Amino acid sequence: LLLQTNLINYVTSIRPNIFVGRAEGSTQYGKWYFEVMVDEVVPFLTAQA
Amino acid sequence: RPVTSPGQHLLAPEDVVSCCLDLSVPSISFRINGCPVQGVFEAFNLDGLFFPVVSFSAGVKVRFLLGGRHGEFKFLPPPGYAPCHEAVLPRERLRLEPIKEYRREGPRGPHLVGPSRCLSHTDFVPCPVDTVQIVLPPHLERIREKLAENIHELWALTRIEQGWTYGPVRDDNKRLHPCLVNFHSLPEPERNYNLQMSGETLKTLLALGCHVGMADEKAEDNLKKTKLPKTYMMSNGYKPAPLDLSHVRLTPAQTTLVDRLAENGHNVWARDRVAQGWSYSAVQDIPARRNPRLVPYRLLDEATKRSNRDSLCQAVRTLLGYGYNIESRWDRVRIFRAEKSYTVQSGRWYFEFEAVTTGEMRVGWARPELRPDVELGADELAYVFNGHRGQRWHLGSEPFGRPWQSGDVVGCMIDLTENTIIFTLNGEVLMSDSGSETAFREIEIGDGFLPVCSLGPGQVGHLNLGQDVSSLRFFAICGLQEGFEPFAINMQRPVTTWFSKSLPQFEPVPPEHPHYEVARMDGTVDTPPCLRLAHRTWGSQNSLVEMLFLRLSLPVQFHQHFRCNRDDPEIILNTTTYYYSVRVFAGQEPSCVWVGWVTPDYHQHDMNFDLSKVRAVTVTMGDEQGNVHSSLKCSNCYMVWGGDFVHTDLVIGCLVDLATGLMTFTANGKESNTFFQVEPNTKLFPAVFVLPTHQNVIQFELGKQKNIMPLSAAMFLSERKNPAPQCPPRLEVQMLMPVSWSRMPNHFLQVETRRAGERLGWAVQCQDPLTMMALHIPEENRC
Amino acid sequence: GVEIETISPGDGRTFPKKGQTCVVHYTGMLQNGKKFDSSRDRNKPFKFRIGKQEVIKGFEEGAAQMSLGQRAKLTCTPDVAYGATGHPGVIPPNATLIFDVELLNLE
Repeated sequence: LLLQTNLINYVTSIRPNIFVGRAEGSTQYGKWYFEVMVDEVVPFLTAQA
Repeated sequence: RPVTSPGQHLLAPEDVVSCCLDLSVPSISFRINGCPVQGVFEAFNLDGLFFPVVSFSAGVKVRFLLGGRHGEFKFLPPPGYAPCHEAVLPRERLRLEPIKEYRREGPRGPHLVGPSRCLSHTDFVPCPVDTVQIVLPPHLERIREKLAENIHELWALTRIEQGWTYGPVRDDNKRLHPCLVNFHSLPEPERNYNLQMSGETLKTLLALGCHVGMADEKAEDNLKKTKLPKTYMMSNGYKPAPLDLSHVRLTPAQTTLVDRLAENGHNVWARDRVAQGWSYSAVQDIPARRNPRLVPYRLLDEATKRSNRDSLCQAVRTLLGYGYNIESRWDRVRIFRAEKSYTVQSGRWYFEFEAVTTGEMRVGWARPELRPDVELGADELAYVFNGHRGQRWHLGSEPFGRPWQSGDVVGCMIDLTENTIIFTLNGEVLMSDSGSETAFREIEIGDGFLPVCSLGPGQVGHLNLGQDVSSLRFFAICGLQEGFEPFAINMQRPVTTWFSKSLPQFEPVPPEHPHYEVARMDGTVDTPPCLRLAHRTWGSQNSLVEMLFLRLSLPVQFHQHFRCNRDDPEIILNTTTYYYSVRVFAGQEPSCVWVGWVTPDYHQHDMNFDLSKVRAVTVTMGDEQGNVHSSLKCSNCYMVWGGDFVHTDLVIGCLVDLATGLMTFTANGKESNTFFQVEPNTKLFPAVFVLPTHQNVIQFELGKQKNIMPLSAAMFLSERKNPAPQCPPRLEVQMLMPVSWSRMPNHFLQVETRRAGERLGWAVQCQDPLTMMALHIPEENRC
Repeated sequence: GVEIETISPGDGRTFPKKGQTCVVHYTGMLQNGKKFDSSRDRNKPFKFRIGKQEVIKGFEEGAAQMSLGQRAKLTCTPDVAYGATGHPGVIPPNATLIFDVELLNLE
């Protein structure tokens, strides 16, 4: 019933400018591949993971 | 959903994640450090374009590896898969950007940004006018021949300028070509191909609607040929002699005709290659049937568009030389306004707005009750100036001032003692047509006024409320001596701003809605409580007819753990099945009614809604070598179509068993074939999607069946063992509203994006933490 | 009983022995997702010694199986987490609990 309060972290998303899709008669390819390498992550910068 | 991988652990430094996207059968697969992860998404929608994305909080440092000249892949891609760097469009350069940002940093401060135009999956399909229709005009056959002859002369000239000479067998290295001969001396099949191509230029002109006909019968015998020097002579005696068309000038309609003839020709060639099986790619690969220019003409490089365009221009000029004459709706405007606590009811105030772009932007003053879904100035709640074309907007549009240019600053001044609003442009006071120095007069004080601005798609603007008096560029020039003060003078913190967020939300139906009325019917001896919806303006002029998304205010929550005419008291006291029904009145088309449940995360609001648009996805788990052991299906809308059950009311009933997660439906007492299965912790809201076609539309019936409890027993704890139906006031009908006001955060995360190198790829970095205190509403599961 | 789901691997050689004082950081949440306790908000590691019934049974059963530096999820059933009575005002009856536990130090 009562409203709940808590502290949360901000989250942001980043994307490259590459767009692929499928459609009838489209010229786009169907299979794509990419990799992401993680270099440094702090497990607990704040109280939240 | 937990997944099993060799050496499960959270993402740690030196980890490489490989993502594969296959569209032939919709699937997304992952690999971590070379080991496959036993879990795949499949059977998802294909209504848009897919892009890679990483979401992160503060304290991260990641690198994108895209292959090729960019981040080299650490592991070989699976066979048949192509690197993502090959998908870059010819007109665009690879870069890293945020997603639908409404704010960015600039030199002198924050810049507000409007909606961004995005491509669609249909933009990559070629659509030529090419139809089965054939012209074959007998009156254009002569000119077909003469056109082909001149096109050949021009082609040969272009080759010979580039060092080509005659030889009987083509040799690209020595630049020998057998077609450097008189047109009439070409092999018959080559002559015929040239004639076919000339004819198809003519037929495409006609398909584009051009009128092509002889106008000057003297023109042909007045034509002269270009006389080239002997250095253009081939060893076989052939020297090209194209027509001298220097006197020919395309009219505007003809220029347009050339621009149209080339785009269509390119699209027809593109679709022919697609039918032949080729596909678009930066890295040209003949054995792989990949071509860099295999794309529609809208998205092509200017160098080739201009090249192919010139051959068609010369074709049209040849004809002339021979004497022929040839003759969503809501995510568009983004409104920014100050907070209501800054309302001013007296004094003289000033602020500036700089137009980085020159598109659709409006700026002015608005009342606190401004509606987010109405364009500024369409009502009496705003006095705005539209700068794309000098106009003033208040309960309509009227000419005022002149259009602005890039970098122009508009100074908005309001005087509450004289009840006037003055707009200035670059320090010069704008002038009306009648000589009135004031845009608006006799404005009522009322609640007060607030600065407001609206931006169209792709528009950028800087709003300066004058917190720093030195930052103003024309305040001293015009405004200082008249007694005007900056709107935010003597203020410790920047003014908080609210923006119109286009995220659909469910809100209660207003009691005074002009079109929709909800009546609460009490339960009689033979009828249960009902909530009937009626259209109060059907049939009359100005009636509004559109898709209506309704839901009940309270959800039903499934149990945490699943098991392995007179009611029976023990069965009714031990049952976990609940029932509710919807009565569609006679006259309303069953084909326009959908009845079922929605999860709390439904924000679609589609004006052409169908059951095929419902989001769906299957999560499949397996062992190290397959052996599918779990295949769950996820969706946000579980409904049935009223058109599958076709002068009498239709009462569709819904049954949910909270102890098993099973949902079933009944049509007029007959069991339907459709059923659904849900997870233990699922919350479901009773929802109806309807297109009204009559005064009486629907009626929620909160009744019960034999040995089945009503909804109030599941919605209310105190009524868990009460079989008597109830309709407490808290239970009400909510409708889906498209737009709502949202508060802009005071601070934003600092993200650093840069190209770390050719082999290292593109690096993303974020360090500074930020935290906000979130208020969570339990029943709606949102904060 | 208690189920252990590892989230970050530990040393895997040094286990808690009888008499040692373990110092951990934990976050305790309900099964419905609602958070009810977290030592990180107080910015103070929680200290306890093994085998002296100083904490609920499931918590020490989970921590006994964890190695130095390991991060793991502990699931505790109602029959061991406060039983039928629960905790007045904080934990309702028959609540299955979830703990995010990291073993920071021993002695």
